[PDB]
Amino acid sequence: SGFTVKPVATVHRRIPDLPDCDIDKWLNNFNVPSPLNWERKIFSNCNFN
Amino acid sequence: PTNFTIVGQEEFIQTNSPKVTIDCSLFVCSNYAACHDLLSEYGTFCDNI
Ligand SMILES: *[C@@H]1O[C@H](CO)[C@@H](O)[C@H](O)[C@H]1NC(C)=O
Repeated sequence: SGFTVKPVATVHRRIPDLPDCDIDKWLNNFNVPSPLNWERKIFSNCNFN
Repeated sequence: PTNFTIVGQEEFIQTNSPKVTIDCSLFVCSNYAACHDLLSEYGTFCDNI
C-alpha cells in the first residue's frame, strides 16, 4: 500500500471584503463632546471585531 | 542485366512495451476514509485489475 504523508499545518487565505469602519479611530478622537452636545454617528456596511 | 550493385533497406519490429502499474486506492479513494468505506462494496474490480 502506498503511504501518504499527512499535512503538518494549515494555511488559510481569503480575499478581503467591504472596508472596515474604524470604530476605534472615532472613539479615540481628541474632541470629546459635552453631555449636552452628545455626538451621534451611523455605521452600516462594515466588518468590525 | 549486365551491371549490378548492392542496396540496403531498414525495417523495425516492435518487441516490448512499457509496463504500466496502477494503484486502485490511490486513484479512487487516495486518502479519505469515507471513500474507502463506500468503495468496500465494490470488492472485486480492483483485484481483477
Ligand atoms: C558498373 O557500374 C559501375 C558504376 O557506374 C562502374 O564503375 C563499372 O565499370 C560498371 N561495370 C561495367 C562492366 O560497365
